Amino acid sequence: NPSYQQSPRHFVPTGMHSLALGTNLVEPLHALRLDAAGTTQHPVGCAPDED
Amino acid sequence: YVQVPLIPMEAVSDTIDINVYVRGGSSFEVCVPVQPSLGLNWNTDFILRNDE
Amino acid sequence: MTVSSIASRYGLIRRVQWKKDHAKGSLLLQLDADPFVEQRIEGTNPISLYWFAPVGVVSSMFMQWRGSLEYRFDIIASQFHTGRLIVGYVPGLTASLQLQMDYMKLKSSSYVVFDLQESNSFTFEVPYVSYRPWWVRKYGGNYLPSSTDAPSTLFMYVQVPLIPMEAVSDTIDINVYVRGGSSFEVCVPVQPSLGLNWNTDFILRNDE
Amino acid sequence: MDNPNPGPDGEGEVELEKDSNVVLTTQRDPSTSIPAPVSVKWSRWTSNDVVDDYATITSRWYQIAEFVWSKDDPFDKELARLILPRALLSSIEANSDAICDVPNTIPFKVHAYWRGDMEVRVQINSNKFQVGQLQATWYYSDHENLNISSKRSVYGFSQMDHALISASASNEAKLVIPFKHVYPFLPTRIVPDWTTGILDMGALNIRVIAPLRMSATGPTTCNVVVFIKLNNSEFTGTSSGKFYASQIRA
Amino acid sequence: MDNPNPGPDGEGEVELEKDSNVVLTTQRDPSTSIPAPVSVKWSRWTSNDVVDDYATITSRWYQIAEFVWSKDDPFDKELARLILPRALLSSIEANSDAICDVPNTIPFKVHAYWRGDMEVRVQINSNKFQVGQLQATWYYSDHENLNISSKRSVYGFSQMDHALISASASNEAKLVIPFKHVYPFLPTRIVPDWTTGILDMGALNIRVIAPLRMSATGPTTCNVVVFIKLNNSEFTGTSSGKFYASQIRA
Amino acid sequence: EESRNTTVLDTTTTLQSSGFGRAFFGEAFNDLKTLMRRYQLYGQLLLSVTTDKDIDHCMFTFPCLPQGLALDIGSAGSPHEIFNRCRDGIIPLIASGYRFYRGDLRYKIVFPSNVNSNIWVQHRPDRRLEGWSAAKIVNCDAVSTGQGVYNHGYASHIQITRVNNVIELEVPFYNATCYNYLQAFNASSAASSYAVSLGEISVGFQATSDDIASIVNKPVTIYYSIGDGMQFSQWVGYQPMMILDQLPAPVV
Amino acid sequence: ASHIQITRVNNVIELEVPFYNATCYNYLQAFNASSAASSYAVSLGEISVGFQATSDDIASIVNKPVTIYYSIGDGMQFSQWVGYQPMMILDQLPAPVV
Repeated sequence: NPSYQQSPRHFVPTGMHSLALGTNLVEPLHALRLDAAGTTQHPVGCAPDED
Repeated sequence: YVQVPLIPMEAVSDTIDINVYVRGGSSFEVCVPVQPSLGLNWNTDFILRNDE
Repeated sequence: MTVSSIASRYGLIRRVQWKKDHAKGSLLLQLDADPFVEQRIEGTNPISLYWFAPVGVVSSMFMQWRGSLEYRFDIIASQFHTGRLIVGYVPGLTASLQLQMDYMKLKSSSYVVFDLQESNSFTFEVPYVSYRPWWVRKYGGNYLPSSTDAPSTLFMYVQVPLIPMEAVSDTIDINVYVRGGSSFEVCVPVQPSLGLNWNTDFILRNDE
Repeated sequence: MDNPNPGPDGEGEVELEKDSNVVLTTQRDPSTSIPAPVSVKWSRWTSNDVVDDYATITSRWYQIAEFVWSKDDPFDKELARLILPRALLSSIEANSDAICDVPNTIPFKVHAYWRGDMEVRVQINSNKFQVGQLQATWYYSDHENLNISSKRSVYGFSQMDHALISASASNEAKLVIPFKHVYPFLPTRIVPDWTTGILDMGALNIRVIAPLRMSATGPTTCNVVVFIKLNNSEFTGTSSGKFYASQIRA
Repeated sequence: MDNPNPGPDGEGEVELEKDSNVVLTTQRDPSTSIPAPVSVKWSRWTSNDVVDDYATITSRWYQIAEFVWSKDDPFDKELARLILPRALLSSIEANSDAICDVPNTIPFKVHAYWRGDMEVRVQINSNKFQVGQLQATWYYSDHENLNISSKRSVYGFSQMDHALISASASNEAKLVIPFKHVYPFLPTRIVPDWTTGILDMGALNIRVIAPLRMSATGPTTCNVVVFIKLNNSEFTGTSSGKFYASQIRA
Repeated sequence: EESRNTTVLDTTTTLQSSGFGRAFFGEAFNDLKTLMRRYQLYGQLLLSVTTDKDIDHCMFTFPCLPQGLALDIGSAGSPHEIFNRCRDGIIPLIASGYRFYRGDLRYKIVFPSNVNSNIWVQHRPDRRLEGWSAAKIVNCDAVSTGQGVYNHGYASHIQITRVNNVIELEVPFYNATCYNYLQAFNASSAASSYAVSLGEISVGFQATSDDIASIVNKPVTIYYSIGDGMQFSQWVGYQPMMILDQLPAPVV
Repeated sequence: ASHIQITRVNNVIELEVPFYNATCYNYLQAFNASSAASSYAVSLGEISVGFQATSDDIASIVNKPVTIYYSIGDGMQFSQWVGYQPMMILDQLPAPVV
């Protein structure tokens, strides 16, 4: 046990992430998935034809 | 079904038991974890909540 | 500050009166083979204080222990006392089998026969034989279950009785010291089974 | 292929299994079932006493069960719930003599603790015309479980690995049982921290999956004999034989 | 030379003799006497059974005799005629329990024949002021001789090699007895061609050469304890323990 | 033999393996150890104060084991509807199929939010489990032994309810065994009871008897997962199951 | 040296009380104060905790528990080995008989 005696951070709380922002922004969440790196996947016949 | 009926000899029995075992095959796989449809027999007590 | 440096210190735990008129099978001690070897003070307090070896106090803060103990027997004699005594070790005696012992049942287990002629001190290193890699503490907190007796018992009989000369005394004191051996070790830190004598006041909470 | 030429010597090949001074032969290939890999020795961790396996006497085979399996036994039917480190001793005490009378079990009389593997051969002597099937299943620590009284059926022991003893083939059931108990040693006698349930690693239990079937004049009975070897053993805690008490009769 | 500095630890050096789990110590150097060179194994010639020495249990020491040697015992006086492969068993049966209760002697209960050497330590606990002397002598096959009843004196056993146990020095008597019987194995039980005189290799007998001498207020008694090791053994002929009968009481 | 396979009379072609849902859902479900680390409701209790509690007095206790507690449906009038209706969950449904375990457990006890008082949590590995009866959450009565109080040397943690009313734990494998028992437990041997639960966690409030009234009949829910060291060892087949959607509906 | 814990943020203040004695080391058994300067060498100091409440908010403070903990903080070095005193065994203490 080294004692950490340096001064700690000094923030602002906010209750919620941004509702407005949607592009360049890693949005943290609580996934109801079982894998933390899991993302829904699109196989060769489930492919998105329309951008 | 029974394609050709059983032809036992007169010294062996007329009846035969057939055991049927189930295994998930080499290609068997399950995915989404949900509430189990089964419960244990460790406590089989169940309480009916009738409103009477 | 280190368990293997506190437990590696002999603490006096027993004073044994070995006389001339002891026969060739008389029991001198039957103390247990755990670090919680006991010497009670004959005091007038309502709660009795107790002496422990340092291996017992440092082993009382831990749930489990294992390893060899080391008993040093100092047979305080001149070079004109001749005697001989078994210090044996029975692995696995429950309390119902604690009686019906003699030195002949002791010789079937591990034992050590010591010749008191000139050198008058020896260290019997008590083996650790159990079914369990560790061993749960004897006393525990103030909680009457989880109170597990010792893995095994240490005995000390009189193999050949004492033959003193007519100029030396008929009686001999034997001091018995306990040390955690080279293989002694304790693991899980739980509530100590011991309290200090610095405040021996105790308040009974009866509901009357 | 397929050239039957029996003689006075018989037809097939006989395989052996030799131990110290016990050779027991089977015509048929065994249906081996090994519930766990082979156990490590583990006297380093909990024993300073002199430890030695008595492999010239303990690794012999010894009959611990024989029972008639008639056709009157129904489908879901126990035939023998053998508690195998106990059943080696309780079979001897069922022979109305002490443990020290048999070469296989004299270190149980002396030593206090035991850890070792167990070979089990559940041999059958059924006719070729009889039809039926046993299973021999090893359950680790039966009596440390309370819902095993509902598990104890042929549907529940078919899920774990087990041997099958068909009465047509007169099959033999090899069964290699390594030591997996909670504690790495089983005491042979009343030890300070447990007195009840001594030397209980688990239960070999032999249910019926198909009962015996035959004609009206067919051979009704069928004898089954169980042998046990105690091969990779070790005994520790040399103690007096007067602290060993007799096993519970069961 | 000659610098006495005793302490709390005592003065002299203590020598040990460790076996399986038995360590027994002597302050004094032994008076070893070895009547024959060490015997060869000899299971090749007369045994096809599985032969194994149980050296983790049989090579332990075990007390087989203790006796008070008073000054009332005269000059030509037997103190113990121990028949040593028997006395290891008859001491246990003199402790009012069976042979299978002791770790040293369980293969005598099982096996039929025995060949091995025997270590004997005849330890004494006399005072330094007592004056007297024993001799411990091994005679091969005492009871197969009929004029030994006249040989059995201190003049006759001083001629063969023997140990001397002086009561002044509190001396210890090591005694290495290899196997020399007529037949290369001693049966532990009643065997088809001899029933009488079982497991009798010979007699350790402990006569008195000088009685105890002392003052009027000196220590009268003197305890002597005999230990036996069974080191280079081998047991053959695995048999039932129910054919082993108890030894003759003697 | 069990998994022998004499004559595979295969009519099938090759089926494309999805990787246990890796190809479709972006995640594999083959390893059942990582499904066991989803938190399951362990217990559920209403805080019932019986006698006048001191600051040291433990509010409730529970033996800590992956087998699931002795399942409390509840009283015949008021049943706990999850353990009545949704029998046993997942972790003792998988641990029902094994015999031994060696590993740790996690707990994440969730406290009521009406209370504010500081909460201590003891892990007590000394405690033996005397049978499957009273292998459950024990609302503690008046103190007779050291079971009923805060103790010194045992590993503890104090959650401040005012900051966050959830304490998250990692209960280590402090047994002297190779591995512990995993089915239901009848306590045959006297030392076998040292080898079922990892220990015995006791949760207690530091409130006096004036703040003890806001604590009364508030729910405390406990969770658990198996914490990355858990290794269930010996394969033992499952017992008779009960099918849940055949349980009777509460007829009006 | 002081510190002010805000109870509204978190009601626990965590400290590190330094060795500010003019000694080589301090006494560690129970202490009878023979010498008058020996009493400067037992405790590290004397911590005082106080609330900033007036006498109207002092009524919510009354008979609320305050529990203190301690550990030894990585610089603690107990020096001279002295054997233990007579201990008392805890599970021999009497049970509160109903």
